[PDB]
Formats: sequence, structure tokens, C-alpha cells
Amino acid sequence: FLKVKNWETDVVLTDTLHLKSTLETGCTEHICMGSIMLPSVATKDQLFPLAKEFLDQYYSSIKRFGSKAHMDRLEEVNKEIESTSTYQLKDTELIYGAKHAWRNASRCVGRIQWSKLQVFDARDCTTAHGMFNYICNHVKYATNKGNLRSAITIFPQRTDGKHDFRVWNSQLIRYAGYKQPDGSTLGDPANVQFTEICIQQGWKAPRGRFDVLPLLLQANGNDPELFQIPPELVLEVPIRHPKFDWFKDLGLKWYGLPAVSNMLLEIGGLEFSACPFSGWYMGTEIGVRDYCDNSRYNILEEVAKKMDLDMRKTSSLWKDQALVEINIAVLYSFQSDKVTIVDHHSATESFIKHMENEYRCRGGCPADWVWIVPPMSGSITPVFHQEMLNYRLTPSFEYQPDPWNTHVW
Ligand code: HEM
Ligand SMILES: N=C(Nc1ccc(CCNCc2cccc(NC(=N)c3ccoc3)c2)cc1)c1ccoc1
Ligand SMILES: C[C@H](O)[C@H](O)[C@H]1CNc2nc(N)[nH]c(=O)c2N1
Ligand SMILES: OC[C@@H](O)[C@H](O)[C@@H](O)CO
Ligand SMILES: [Zn+2]
Repeated sequence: FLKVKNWETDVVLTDTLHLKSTLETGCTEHICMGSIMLPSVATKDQLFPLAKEFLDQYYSSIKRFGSKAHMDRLEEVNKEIESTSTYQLKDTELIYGAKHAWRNASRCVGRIQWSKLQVFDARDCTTAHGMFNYICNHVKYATNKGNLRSAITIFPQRTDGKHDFRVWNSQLIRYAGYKQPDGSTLGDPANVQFTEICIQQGWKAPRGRFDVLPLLLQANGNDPELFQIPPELVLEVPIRHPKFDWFKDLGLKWYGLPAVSNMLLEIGGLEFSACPFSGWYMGTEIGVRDYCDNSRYNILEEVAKKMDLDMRKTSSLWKDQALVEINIAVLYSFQSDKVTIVDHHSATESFIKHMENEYRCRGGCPADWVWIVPPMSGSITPVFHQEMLNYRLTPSFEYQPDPWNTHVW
């Protein structure tokens, strides 16, 4: 029965949800691994407790725990796991599982929206083209002409493991990254390997900074296939500043729709290796990390230059000064174009309120401070002063290796 405190408001919450936790954290009694980035085929013995646990909280959530349809469903799944050494979720159990995987995502600050999630059952898909068709429909729906809506598209579950549905892209919409003969990098340096994996598979690269990558779609373990998202479905914001007319000359833009496609969804012991999910951006992922990480677009050099800043000393804070202007520009551009976006002040305040609800109606809220606190202006947002317990609940989104490190080609 643990206690978390907010040191800006003295609000105290009591966490009992963590008792339901199950998986490992990495930490021990004598070492904390809270800042480690990455934290690290089935059998049927393993599968039933995972189905039981899941199906018990599912009927419990609709106020029908332990009774008739519950006992039937437990027996039903028990029998199918005997017969098949796997089983299939109902439409309603898939929707509950997906929403709760997001609800348990301790690194996600946007979880006040967890129940407002559109689930697309793509479990009847069989080919890369079908995957292409489902993904285009996801993009179109979730983008909603800028009025973004959250959605997940769920492809068939892992069975043996040699037949695995995978989206090889990191995000459905990501900009390309090309190295140059002179060592430097054009575009997004994060994606340079994947960009070349597509060029390998015959992609024809326009070789600019902001080239929307093609999709590489792997279906039932077969080789992955290239598909170009129709450009009309890829909504993009050109980045301008509401003071600096020279900011347009920077020629920056970003896509409106963040849609993660390399994660693994775990529902009731079942594994969905292809499950692209989308919401909207917090401003700082673009303005701070994408634009200003040294390993990414790294534009602080070229913005402070145009801001006429003393760049010879670190202590002039020219970096910080240009970081803020870059983020005023992302927000202003997105809002002027009516493309849903949230600022780190609005999102972290909403997450405090979300935490309030989760301790009220659930007994806790797993939360990773290292990831929840925004990468700029940490302590002027309310989550900096919020103590948070981190623990792993299920259903969950897990990391998974990149398919080209593992696919017997
Ligand atoms: C609705 C608007 C949403 C906002 C504003 C939001 C915001 C964020 C941000 C800023 C991060 C940190 C990302 C990073 O620094 O790499 C994050 C992480 C995450 N989000 Fe949310 N998100 C939203 C929707 C969703 C949805 C719809 C899902 C799943 C259905 C989701 C699942 C996750 C997961 C699993 C992580 C952790 C990823 C990792 O550990 O690498 N989020 N979110
Ligand atoms: N793997 C490396 N780093 C690395 C880098 C990043 C990550 C995780 C990044 N998740 C992207 C992500 C995940 C979840 C949400 C968002 N955003 C959203 N708003 C959003 C997207 C969908 O709904 C809301 C964005 C994990 C590892 C690496 C290896 C070598 O060098 C670097
Ligand atoms: C080393 C550290 O764990 C790593 O840099 C983390 C820090 N916090 C983060 N927080 C978010 N939201 N996203 C990130 O990628 C990271 N990176
Ligand atoms: O939206 C996520 C952003 O693309 C970055 O945070 C990357 O994780 C690497 O900088
Ligand atoms: Zn720890």
C-alpha cells in the first residue's frame, strides 16, 4: 500500500494497483535501473493463466465477474487452448485488451484518452497488400482532415513465430534518412538503415530532407513488400513562426500523424507483432527531440544563427533560447492549420488529472517519470513535482526486435 506525493501541491495518492502487477522492472532492492532505455514461441501451460487473468478482469470491468457467461468463456478458452494450443479473442475482448494496453503504458503521458480509441480488427488479413489496405484506411480515419482521432489496427497474432505479421517501418509515416559521400546525413539520421533497407528492396528515393518513406509490410512471415502511401493521405504541416518571418525560409515541415508500428501488443498471453497505433503529437517530440537531438535533425545551429545569438559560449544559453522558439513554431503551425496537437504544459497537466482518476477509480497509475517529464522546461510542468510508481501491468505494449535482425529471409 504505497504512497506517491506531489511536491508542488502536497496532494497524496495511495497506490494499491501495483499489487496486481506481474512482470519484472529490472530494478532490485539494491539497484535502480529506472533510466535504462530498453528493459530486458510459447507453450499452452503458460497460456491459460494469462487468458484466465485477462478474462477475469474483462468480465469484471463490465460488471459480470465470475458468473455464467464468465464461466462459459473461461471453459470455452480453456478448451480451445487444449485443442489448438492458442485461442481467439472476441471483438469486445480485443477492444478491451487494446485500450488497456494503452492504459497500462507507463511511458505515455497522453493516457487521459485511453478509452477513446478506435480499434480496427485486421485479424482476417493474409497478404502485404491487405496490410497496405488496412494501413491506408487507418491513416485516413485517424487523420480525419487534421482533427486527429486515436486508432489501432491489429493484425493476426503470432502463432508458430515463423509466420509473423510485421510492419518493418518504425512509424507508418516517417521521413527518410540518407548518408552522403562526405559523411554528413540528409533527412532524418534516425532512419538511415531502414531507408537503405527500402532502397535495397528497390525503392526509388527522391533524396530530400522530408521524403515520406514507403511502407515495408511483412505478412504471414513472407518477405516484406514495398507500398507508397497515397500522398493525399499524408497530412503535413509546414513550420512557420508567429514572429520570425525568416522561420519559413528554414523550410521545415512535419507530418501530422504519429503512428507507431514496430511495437508488440500483448492481450491475454497472445502476441500481436503488427499493431500500428496512432494518436497526436505533443509539441516537444517534434520541436525538441526530432528537430534538436544531435543524432536527429539538429537544427539549433541553424536557428540561433538566424536569431543572431552569441554562440561562442555555452553559458549564453543560445541553445535554450532557440529551443523555445522552435517549439513556439511547431505549436503555432499545427494549430493554425487545424491539426490536433498538444503542448507539454497542457499534456502534463492533463496527465496529473489522469493520475487522479486512475487512483480514484482504479487504485493507481503506472508511470515512468524518466519518460513522462517533457524534454524541455521539466520543472515548470506539474509532472516534474509528481512522484510516480512504475510497474508493469498487462495487457501491454512491448518492445520487439527489428524484423530484419531476425527474419529468416
Ligand atoms: C492520444 C494522444 C497521445 C499522446 C499526446 C501521446 C503522447 C506520448 C508521448 C510524448 C510519448 C513519449 C514518446 C517518446 O518520447 O518516444 C508516448 C509514449 C507512448 N505512447 Fe502515447 N500518446 C498518445 C497516444 C497513444 C496511443 C493511442 C497509444 C497506444 C494505443 C500510445 C501508447 C504509447 C506507448 C506504448 C508509449 C511508450 C513507447 C515507448 O516506450 O517507446 N500512446 N506517448
Ligand atoms: N532504438 C533506438 N532508440 C530508440 C528511440 C526511440 C524509441 C521509442 C520511440 N517511440 C516512438 C513513439 C512511441 C509512442 C508514441 C510516440 N509519439 C506519439 N505522440 C504517438 C504515437 C502514436 O500515438 C501517440 C512516439 C526506442 C528506441 C536506437 C538504436 C540506436 O540508436 C538509437
Ligand atoms: C537514458 C534515458 O533513459 C533515455 O535518454 C530516455 C530519457 N527519457 C525519455 N523520455 C521520453 N519521453 N522519450 C525518450 O526517448 C527518452 N529517452
Ligand atoms: O516522437 C518521438 C521522436 O521521434 C523522438 O523522441 C525519437 O524517439 C528520437 O529522438
Ligand atoms: Zn528503480
